[PDB]
Amino acid sequence: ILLEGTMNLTGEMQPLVEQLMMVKRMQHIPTPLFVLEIWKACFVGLIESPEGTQELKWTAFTYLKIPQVLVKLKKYFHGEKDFTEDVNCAFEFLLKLTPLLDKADQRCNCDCTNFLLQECNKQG
Amino acid sequence: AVAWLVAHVRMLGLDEREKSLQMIRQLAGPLYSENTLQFYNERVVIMNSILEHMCADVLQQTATQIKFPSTGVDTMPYWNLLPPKRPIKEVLTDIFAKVLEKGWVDSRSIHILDTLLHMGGVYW
Amino acid sequence: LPVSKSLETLLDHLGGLYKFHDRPVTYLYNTLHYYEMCLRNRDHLKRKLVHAIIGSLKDNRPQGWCLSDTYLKHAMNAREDNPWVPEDSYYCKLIGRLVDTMAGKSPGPFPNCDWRFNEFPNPAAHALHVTCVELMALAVPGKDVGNALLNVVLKSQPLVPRENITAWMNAIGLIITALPEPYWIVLHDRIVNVISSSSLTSETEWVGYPFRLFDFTACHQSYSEMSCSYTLALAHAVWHHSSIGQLSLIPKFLTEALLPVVKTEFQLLYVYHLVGPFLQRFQQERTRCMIEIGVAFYDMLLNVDQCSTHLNYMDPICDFLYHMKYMFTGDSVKEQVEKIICNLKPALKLRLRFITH
Repeated sequence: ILLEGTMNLTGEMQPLVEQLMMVKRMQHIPTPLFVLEIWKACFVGLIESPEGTQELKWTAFTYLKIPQVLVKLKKYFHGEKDFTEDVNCAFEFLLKLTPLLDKADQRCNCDCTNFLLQECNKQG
Repeated sequence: AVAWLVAHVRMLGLDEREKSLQMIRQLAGPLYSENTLQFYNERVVIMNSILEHMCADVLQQTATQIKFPSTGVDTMPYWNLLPPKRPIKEVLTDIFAKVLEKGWVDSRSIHILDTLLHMGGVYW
Repeated sequence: LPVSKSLETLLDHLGGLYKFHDRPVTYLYNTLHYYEMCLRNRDHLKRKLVHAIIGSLKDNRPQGWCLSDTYLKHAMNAREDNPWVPEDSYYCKLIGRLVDTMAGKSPGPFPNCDWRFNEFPNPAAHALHVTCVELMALAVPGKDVGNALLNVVLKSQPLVPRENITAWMNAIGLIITALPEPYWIVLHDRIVNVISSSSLTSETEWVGYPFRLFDFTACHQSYSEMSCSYTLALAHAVWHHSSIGQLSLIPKFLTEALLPVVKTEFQLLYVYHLVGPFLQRFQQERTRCMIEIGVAFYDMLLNVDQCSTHLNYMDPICDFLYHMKYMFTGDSVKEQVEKIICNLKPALKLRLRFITH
C-alpha cells in the first residue's frame, strides 16, 4: 500500500484490490490483522516523508483507499463475520496505540477533529 | 523555454550562454510592472515559476547552480537523491540494512529504489 | 525561617565562598535526604533563596548557566507560582541541552574555563548540579519529576523527535540517577500502578501478542508505538543508570506492591521485561537478594496458576526460569522453591521436573 500510494495515487480504480486479494489468500489471511496492517500503512505515511503538497497527495490517497477497502469488504467475502466485528476490534487495536494519533496531531495539528470528521465521513 | 533548454542540453553545453540566458530571461521574477493583462501577477506567476522549476530540473542540474527563479516555499521532495561520488553498491546499507530492522518501505527509499531500477537493469 | 534572611544577607556578604567550585549536589543531597517531603519551611526559605543562590553562583562571567537565567526571565512577577507551570516544555529544553551534550553542538557555551578546572571530565558533570538546582526550586517536583518526564514521553512535545529517542532515554536515565531518592521513587508506581493494569486482565484487546510489541525497538516506525513499550524503555533506562544503590530497594518493592497486581500472563511477561535483564548487576555485588527475586518470580507463578485457564506462551517462561536457575543461582535456592513449585499446573510440573531435581 505504501508503494502504490507513493507511486500512482490515481489510475487505480480496482487493481489494488486484486493484488490485496492475492497477497491475502496467498498468505496467512486474518481479516482483523489485515485491516490493522492496511491502516498502519495508510497512516505511517503522510507524516514522515511528505513536507508540502505530498501530504495533500497522502491524505487524498488515504481517503481514496478507504472506499477501496470498503468495496473490498462488501464484495470479497460474505457469510462469516461479514466485516462488522472484525472492523470493531480493528479500530480498537488502532485506539490501543495512542502515539499513532499523537504523531498524527504533531503532523496535521488538528488530528483530533479531523480524525473524527474522516471517521464519520467513512461512516457514509 | 523548456524546449530550448532541451536543445541546449543536447547542444555543447560547454558554452552555457543561451542556457543561463533563457534561465534569467524566462524568470517570473518581474511581476509585470507594466499594465500586463494577466490579473493574477502573483498567483499565476508563482504557479508558472513552480511549473518551470518542476520541468527541466535535472536538465538545469547538468550545469552549475542555476539562478533559482522559483522562490517558493518547498521544492520537489522527491528527487534523484543519489550520491554522485559513490557506486551503486549502496542498497545493502542505505536500503537493505535499514529495512532489515525497519518493518516498512520508507517512501524516501521507495522513490530511491524506483529511480535505481530504471537507471540500471532488472537482472543485476 | 524569618532571620534566615540575615544569613542570606551574610552569604551575600560572602560571595567569595563560591569563588572556587560549584558542587552543591552533595550539599543538597545530604541536607535534603528526608527533607523533600517536609520542605515547607525550607520551601519558604528557598522562595527567597532562589535569587540568592543565583547571585552567589553568578560571581563569574562565562555566561554558561542559562537555566537559572531562564528561570529569572520567567520569574518577573509572582515567583512563587508561575515558573513551575510550563515546566514540561521547559524540561524539553533542559533535556534538549543534554541531548546536545553528547552529539550536538559540542563546542558550545557549556565547556569552557577551562575544560579541566571547573570539574569538566564531561558536560554531564555540569548537567548534574544544574538539573539539581532546577528541580530543587519547588516541593511538588520530585513527585512531579517522573510525572512530567512520562508526560513529555507520551505527550510528546513537537520539539521532541521520534527518531533519536534513545539519546533522550539515556538523558532521562542520567537525570533520574542523579536526583535524590524522593525524585525517582515515583517510577515504581509510574510503571506498576499506571499502565501495568490499564485494562490488561482478560479482554485487553487483540494486542495480546507480547513479543513483537512489549519489547522495545518495536516503535521504529511511527506505528508499533504502544505506551507500555515507551514505559518499559524509560524503565530500562533508569534501571541501567541507577544500577548502584537505587536498585537495592527493588526486591522488597516487588514483594510489597507487585503481589496483588499480577493477574494475567502478559503481565508476567511485562514484569519479566522489567526485572530480568538487570539481575546480573545484583549478582555482581548484591547476590544476597537474588533468591528473593527468584521466589518473587516463583510467587508470580502461583498467581498465574490460580486465575488462569490456559497458558499459550508458557514454555518461554519455563526455559527463562530454567536458565535463571542454572546460569545465575544454581543449587542455591532449592529448599525455598521446593515448597512453592509443588502448587504448579501439570504442564509446569512436566516442564520443571528437572528444576525440582
